[PDB]
Amino acid sequence: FIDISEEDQAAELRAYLKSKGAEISEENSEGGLHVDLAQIIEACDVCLKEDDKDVESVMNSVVSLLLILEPDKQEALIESLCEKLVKFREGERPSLRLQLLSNLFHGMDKNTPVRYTVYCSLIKVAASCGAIQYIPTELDQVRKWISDWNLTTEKKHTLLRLLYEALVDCKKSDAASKVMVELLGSYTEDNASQARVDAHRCIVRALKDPNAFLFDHLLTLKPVKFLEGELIHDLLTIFVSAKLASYVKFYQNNKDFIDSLGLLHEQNMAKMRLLTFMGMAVENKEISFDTMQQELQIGADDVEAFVIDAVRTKMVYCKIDQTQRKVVVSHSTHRTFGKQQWQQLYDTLNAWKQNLNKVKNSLLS
Amino acid sequence: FPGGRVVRLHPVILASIVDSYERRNEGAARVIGTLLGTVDKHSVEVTNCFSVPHNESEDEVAVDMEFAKNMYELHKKVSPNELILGWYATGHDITEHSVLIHEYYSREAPNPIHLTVDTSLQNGRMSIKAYVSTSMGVPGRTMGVMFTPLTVKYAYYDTERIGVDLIMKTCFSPNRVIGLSSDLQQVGGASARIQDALSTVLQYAEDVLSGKVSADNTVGRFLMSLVNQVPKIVPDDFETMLNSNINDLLMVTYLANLTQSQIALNEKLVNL
Amino acid sequence: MGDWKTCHSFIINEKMNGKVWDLFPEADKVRTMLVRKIQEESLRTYLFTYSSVYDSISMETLSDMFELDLPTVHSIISKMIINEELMASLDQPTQTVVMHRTEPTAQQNLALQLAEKLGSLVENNERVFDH
Amino acid sequence: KLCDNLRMHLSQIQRHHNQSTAINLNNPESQSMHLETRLVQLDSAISMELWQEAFKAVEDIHGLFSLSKKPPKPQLMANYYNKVSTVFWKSGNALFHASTLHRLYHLSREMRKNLTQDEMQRMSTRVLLATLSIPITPERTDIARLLDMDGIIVEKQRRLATLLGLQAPPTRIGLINDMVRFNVLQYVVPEVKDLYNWLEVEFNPLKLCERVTKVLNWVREQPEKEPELQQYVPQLQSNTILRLLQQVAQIYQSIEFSRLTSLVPFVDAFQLERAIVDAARHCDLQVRIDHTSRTLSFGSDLNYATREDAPIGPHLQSMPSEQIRNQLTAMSSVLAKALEVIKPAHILQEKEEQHQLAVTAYLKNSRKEHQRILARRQTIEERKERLESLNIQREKEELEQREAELQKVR
Amino acid sequence: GGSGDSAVKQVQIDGLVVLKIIKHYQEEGQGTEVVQGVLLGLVVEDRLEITNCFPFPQHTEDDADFDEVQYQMEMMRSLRHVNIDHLHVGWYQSTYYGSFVTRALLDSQFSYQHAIEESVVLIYDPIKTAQGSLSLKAYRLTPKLMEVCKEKDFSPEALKKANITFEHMFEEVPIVIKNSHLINVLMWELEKKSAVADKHELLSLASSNHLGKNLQLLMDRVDEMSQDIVKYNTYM
Repeated sequence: FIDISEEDQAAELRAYLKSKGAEISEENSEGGLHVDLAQIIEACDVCLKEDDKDVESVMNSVVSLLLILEPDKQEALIESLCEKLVKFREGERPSLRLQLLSNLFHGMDKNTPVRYTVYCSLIKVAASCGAIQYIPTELDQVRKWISDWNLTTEKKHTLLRLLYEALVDCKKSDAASKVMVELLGSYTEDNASQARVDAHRCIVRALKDPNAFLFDHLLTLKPVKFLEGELIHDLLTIFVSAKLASYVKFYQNNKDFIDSLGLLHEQNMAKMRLLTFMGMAVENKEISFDTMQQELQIGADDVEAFVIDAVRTKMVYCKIDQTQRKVVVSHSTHRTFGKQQWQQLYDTLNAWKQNLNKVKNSLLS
Repeated sequence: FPGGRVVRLHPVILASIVDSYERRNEGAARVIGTLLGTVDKHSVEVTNCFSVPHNESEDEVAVDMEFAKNMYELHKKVSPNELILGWYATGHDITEHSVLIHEYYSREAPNPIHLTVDTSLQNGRMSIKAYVSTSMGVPGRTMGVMFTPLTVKYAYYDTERIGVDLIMKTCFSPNRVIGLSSDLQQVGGASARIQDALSTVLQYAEDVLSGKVSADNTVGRFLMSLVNQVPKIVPDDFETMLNSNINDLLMVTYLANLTQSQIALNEKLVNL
Repeated sequence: MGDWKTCHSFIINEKMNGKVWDLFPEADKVRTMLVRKIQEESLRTYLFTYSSVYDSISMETLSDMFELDLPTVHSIISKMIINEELMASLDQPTQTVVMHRTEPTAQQNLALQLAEKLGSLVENNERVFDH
Repeated sequence: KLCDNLRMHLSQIQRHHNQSTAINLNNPESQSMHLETRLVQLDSAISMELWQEAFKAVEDIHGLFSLSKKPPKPQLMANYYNKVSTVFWKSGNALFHASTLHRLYHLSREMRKNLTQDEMQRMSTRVLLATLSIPITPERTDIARLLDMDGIIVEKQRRLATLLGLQAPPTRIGLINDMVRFNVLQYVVPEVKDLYNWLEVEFNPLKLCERVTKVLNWVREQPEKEPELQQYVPQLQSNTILRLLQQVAQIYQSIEFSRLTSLVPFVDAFQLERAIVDAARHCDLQVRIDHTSRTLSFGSDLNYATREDAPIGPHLQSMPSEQIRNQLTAMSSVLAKALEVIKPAHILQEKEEQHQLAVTAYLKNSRKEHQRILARRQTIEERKERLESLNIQREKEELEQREAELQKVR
Repeated sequence: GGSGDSAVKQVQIDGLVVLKIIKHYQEEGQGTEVVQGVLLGLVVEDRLEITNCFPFPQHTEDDADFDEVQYQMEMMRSLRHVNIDHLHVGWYQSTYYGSFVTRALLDSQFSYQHAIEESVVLIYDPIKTAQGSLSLKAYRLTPKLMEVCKEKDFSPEALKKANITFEHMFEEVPIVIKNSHLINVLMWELEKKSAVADKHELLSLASSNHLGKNLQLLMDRVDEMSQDIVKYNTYM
């Protein structure tokens, strides 16, 4: 590799760079020069012809990155040479190309293949190192502009079905689902038939991962209002067992994916955190010690055991007493209207509070 | 993964830019300097800088790197934390003259961490644009570069960010240092007000047709994140502790008013 | 530390190591005299140091803890209440000491009344010498 | 005589009649005199004096190692002089042991790199020797010494740690985290690693002494696991309870102490409940133990000034509840009321996009000020370089003016 | 308007000065009274507008030994290269106390003000004064004391100087009041955080909610005060 602070004239310059690369890159290095400047063909001679024995060429391919964007059609040719990156199965110097381009600098995230081709690349190029960095780079653009052509977002959803597991993760996986199902739920893949298998995956996401607290992230904004609850889905499989807290309530709700998963140990997690919360939010933020013995169908210090799990959950959060007042405020399991009514209570309660009290404040201010 | 991805800053960098840009050394638009800081394995921690007298022109680039050693001589004497990470200049981005400012910094040659201070009249134009140079091969002329973009963030000492937010309110309108805790109460009532102004409309959001979607079980939790702090749930022995803690710290305030006098009663008798 | 037992390791064995205990024929009594002088008084430093949060103090536990019988303990705890003048309710039929000192942040109010009372004295002494 | 020898070490060097250390002359003179210090100290000696004869030996000969191009094998002896002292500073001063056991391990870990020690059973067991004893620094018991100026003592606790090269004496938890962040915690023979991972992370107020005591008794198996370690166990089991009691104090507000007798399976009960107070009497947590029926409440908040914290900094993990102090309720009205204001709102988003433009009006004025300071303060940049710099020189010239005026009427 | 006694104006410290102070805030010297620099201003309308100031690095490992003047001679060279000359119109510290006038530093303040009477001496206060009012104290020393010079002396020139009765505190000037248009781009950094990269503004609001919850914001100050009250009063 040599300079690109030369005359520009970069295709003739990259031709002098392709002569250093592969011999098949070299035969169409200067053979691309006799015909034209050739912003496609000589520019495809990096895109077609391989990084010869190693990916040490990438300095010249960063030139071949930006040469097929501004003088030529950008995402037509950059869709090639990024599948060469996955094909060598290396993730460092391929990522040097993908970092230089990624979006909105050196090539203008349109209408998004500029993210997407680089986004599809570095998901396949890097397993869980560079593939993470484009997710907030998506998400900071998601709340500004998701790809309005939904198929790129569906292709991103295809990746958010892939990077759901192309990341070797469980909650970044679920975060990749929470980039997916958020954009699934609001506006992409509607296509309710596509929203079948996504909500079928959300049944997996709620019982393989029991961290919906029961169905509460699926009752927070819109996995229940878009992904239909009792449809072909039967997404309310989890939510029927989310309040009833015994084996028969799980096992008969257990379809043969869940009845063969199996659901036997997230049960008493779920039996806990509902009877914790629906003990707590009902009986009422100070519940008795022998009540949870009757709630959780257990003995004395096992109630004392599960409160430690429940305070570490921070669904309930205060100091506990040994003989009464077991589970307490910070309310993480779903209180669908009762916390909304409490939202309707507290915004009335704060209105009487802070307005009276800022007057008490501005007296001493 | 290739190293240069993110630069973390403070406005003390933007202080040292703009104080050397708004006393200016006659550098009407181009005020150029040398950033100093450290890196961490993918990230860059720039925490202070200073402007060397530069002159970037066609095709003159003046970099008094000996003074950028001498400023580094002074700053390493002051603060042993920072290393010369590059050169900062004002707007705008990639130039063939920066290729010269590469070379004066490539005389030193640590990793190329640039800071272009986009002197723009806009909002989306970022006031500090950071770049690492890619390809970055170049055994041929000076330094042929493409700038991989670097994102600018603020993560360093936090009461400086309490300080600069007071400075940004001093930027807004001073806001001198007189009332601060009493003024915090009105700020505490101001954040209280938009909370009530939003979430009662979030009551109204679902009450009109179909709002309070991202507020059903988030703002119900966002208010729960407050009421776990204040008020405690509603215990009356808590208030009895509180009214004791009224009468505790008021008695502390009472004896502070007593020691207000008795300090003077030794002071003013010996000044008859 | 308020532990009586730990003093006995540091004194009795070491004065036998240095033969200092080995000097009297009465020294077994003198040790046994100083057994209780360690037991009764480290019970006080047990009460003196842990004083703000002790608001109910046993007499059944302290008779078992510091190995001290009740007519000593009644001679301890009454003189812990009477002679030290600690605000302390006592029910010797119930064998219960109830103290409630109130307060440790107002100990700084005591620490400032340590300061400002000196303020009034030398202010008065400023006029005492000068007149 | 050891003071005499140290002087007839020093004054003989202070002769400097053809004598150096770098020929390894004074480095065995060290090795003799260091032994002369360290043996009598351990055997039977006053500790205040001969350890200064050791510390003045170790410090000067650290400079003589610095003179003689640091020899790592007398530094391995200095490591052993530390390793001697790690026994002694578990006998004499834990903050020195905070210095020396951290100096024990890394100066050995240097020799794991320098000498390439193939002691993969021992080095995996000297690291657990380096983890467990290293944090345990309880509350001081010295009430007179606080009146007798503790800051002089901690200075000497600092100063002879500056001698060893670990200048500030490190704490309980952050000194563990030195050994944790360094990858030798991975290299622990994994029972202690698990014994740590009960004591550190799996943090359950009723279910902690049940899982450590099995592994505490594991490392009580003495004959090969470094008999330093077996004295480190009950003082770790002492630090187990202080790790435990606050975790009981900050999930539970009133444990039943008759249950807490059973729910804490400590070896003793009377020395347990005494060490319960021996925490709380020295202000480590809130207990009500001399209730006559043997209960033990904690309270929330009700004592929340210093005594719950041991003494201002906790030893447990963040299971504590929301407590309230000075300007909580004001600053919770600042953030947790603005917690709905920045992200989910549009009410700030319409106000601060306005402010995004309200600055941009001033920023359009700022470019007018980018030319106005260019117009004004450039002229100030030259004039304040000259005119007001003469006014400092006026204060230097008027001083010369008053001198000649005073030299006229005398 | 902002004059004191016949030579001195108030100080006007814009925020771009302030940030370089809080680069060396209460660090590189935490329990060590770093004289954090000399206030290099300029004499303009009613106000000593500080332009840039340089933190003086005393030999700070656990103490403070006076370092090179060649530092100060090169910082005045570094500042003359790009900005205003060394018009030191004060000196400033913070430095580990709430509102204290250090007697030996007051003597360093006295001969400073005998040399340049146009001087106020800044005592910065971060949140270690528990916030807390008057976080910026540009305390100058009494010109009636600058009259009877030198200095305050112990048995002679103490009856003589206090029958004149020079004041003991005098003229803590109001410091920052105005948009001085050095403001310009840190105002423009405020609108961006305001704007959609607003993660850094709430973190400073997050610094409120935890400053009040668990710190002895009153008690640890008062315990340092009750320390300072029971000692310094009885010695007088």
